Amino acid sequence: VADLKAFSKHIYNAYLKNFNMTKKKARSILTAPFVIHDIETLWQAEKGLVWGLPPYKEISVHVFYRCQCTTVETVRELTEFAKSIPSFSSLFLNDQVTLLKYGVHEAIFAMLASIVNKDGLLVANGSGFVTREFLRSLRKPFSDIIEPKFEFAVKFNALELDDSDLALFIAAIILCGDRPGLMNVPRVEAIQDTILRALEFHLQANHPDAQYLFPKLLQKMADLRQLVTEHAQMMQRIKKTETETSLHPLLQEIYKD
Amino acid sequence: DLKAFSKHIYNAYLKNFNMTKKKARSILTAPFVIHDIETLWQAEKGLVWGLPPYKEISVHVFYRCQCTTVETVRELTEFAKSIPSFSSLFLNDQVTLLKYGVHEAIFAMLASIVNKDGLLVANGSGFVTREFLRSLRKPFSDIIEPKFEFAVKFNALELDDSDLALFIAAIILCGDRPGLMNVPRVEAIQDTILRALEFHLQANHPDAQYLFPKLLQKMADLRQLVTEHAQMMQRIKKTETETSLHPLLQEIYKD
Ligand SMILES: O=C(Nc1ccccc1C(=O)O)c1cccc(S(=O)(=O)N2CCc3ccccc3C2)c1
Ligand SMILES: O=C(Nc1ccccc1C(=O)O)c1cccc(S(=O)(=O)N2CCc3ccccc3C2)c1
Repeated sequence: VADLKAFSKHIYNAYLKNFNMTKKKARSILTAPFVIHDIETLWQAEKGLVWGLPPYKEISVHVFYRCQCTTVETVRELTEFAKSIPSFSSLFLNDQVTLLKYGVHEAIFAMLASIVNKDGLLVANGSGFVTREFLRSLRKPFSDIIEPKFEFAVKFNALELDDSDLALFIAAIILCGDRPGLMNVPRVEAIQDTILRALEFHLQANHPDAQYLFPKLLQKMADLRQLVTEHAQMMQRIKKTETETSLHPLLQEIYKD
Repeated sequence: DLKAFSKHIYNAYLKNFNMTKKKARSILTAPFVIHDIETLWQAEKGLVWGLPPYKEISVHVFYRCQCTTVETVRELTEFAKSIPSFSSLFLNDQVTLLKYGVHEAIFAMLASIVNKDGLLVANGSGFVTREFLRSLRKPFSDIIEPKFEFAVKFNALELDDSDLALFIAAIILCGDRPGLMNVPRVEAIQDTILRALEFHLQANHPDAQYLFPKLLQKMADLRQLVTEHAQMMQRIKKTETETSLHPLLQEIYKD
């Protein structure tokens, strides 16, 4: 219980040091950003009011490129976050990459819930708010990509986790010993079990009255697996049917499996 | 900007490697001499030094080479990370560079702990004789011999630690590695290292002609060396099935 109070605080610092957008910062904004709800307001957002990119093609593809850019920026933040966990950094560099490779999207979808409400999501570091309605209005198969992440984000936010809960949840997602090609599995498993025990102790103190919060959270991790799988499946469809669209090499690398 | 860069790398080098060429040369000019089974046994029992379960002598030496190789991969990983431009690459690119670079780097650094007669082991405490390494049974005797051949020809160039620092950095930040994600960037960093190395060789070795191009040729030689090493490790994995290879080395010899 004592080594676990310490551990949790250490991770919460790695979290606060490395992510530009916390749930605390986001909730206070969501309760002014510039609302992007159509082409005119998107054009206005670009021209200064909110914001290099691959050459212009069309609006649904443009949004698709901005999602990729945001995804990459978050992979960096997550990379720096993980490295800030001493036990992570003491793994072999090839194992670090394996964990990140299979972990990042699950983590990204987990953190998305922080910047989301029923109506849309905060973009460009809180400067803008893209409406969910506008994202459904994009042509197929681009409209299909973001919609399930929303569905998930609403159900997730109902658990009312704060940044210190998320810190440990994210760390658990990344330091997960079931990843294929993992070199030193027992070690990764050991570190995970510590994170999970820490998370669980932390949930008791931080949420005294919330029942079943820990097992519900574990189920959320299973859900994120299904989410990422379904994401990968859709990116295959874009790579095949939308050959004119281009995918950032780092995402190509991740989606490869 | 190149005087600065070189000094920065020389610090990463001195901070990260336990055995420099200066430290080695002064020892090689007392370590405990391992030249046979009795002196190997004596070296183990305290006089010099977990491992995989005992099998036989040629395999034991083979396990100690693996252990040393792994420890150096760590030192090299920390060394490279100590280059800001390296650390600013994507983590998957860092791993690619290290994957294909380390063995070339290891064989380059080996020359520092080697003379005609043998090599310094266990952080300078011991000296294993070349003769004893030839005396090991096949295919284990074949593994180390070419690295020696290379190390003698290499030491003739009389490089100091500050030359090696930049040479190693060049070996690692090499943009010709397969599966490299951001090639132009890696190439840009390399060219800086190579320009630095070249400027540094003029100042550090005013009279040595053709030292820079000869060094470039040494990098091509190391490629051939590593290729031939990989080929031999395939033979041990296939014919010596009872022998075990460290998982990290299994990863590197794969592709
Ligand atoms: O909707 C989003 N962003 C935007 C939407 C509209 C306009 C601008 C942006 C932006 O973030 O710049 C948005 C943000 C964060 C996350 C997401 S997502 O739906 O979780 N995302 C992550 C993985 C991924 C990988 C490849 C392609 C698309 C995606 C989609 C969307
Ligand atoms: O000769 C050496 N080591 C020893 C030999 C005898 C006894 C002890 C040691 C020791 O290093 O402790 C030795 C040291 C450092 C390097 C080398 S090596 O020949 O460059 N080495 C590196 C790659 C590799 C990978 C897998 C298997 C073998 C090898 C061969 C040998």
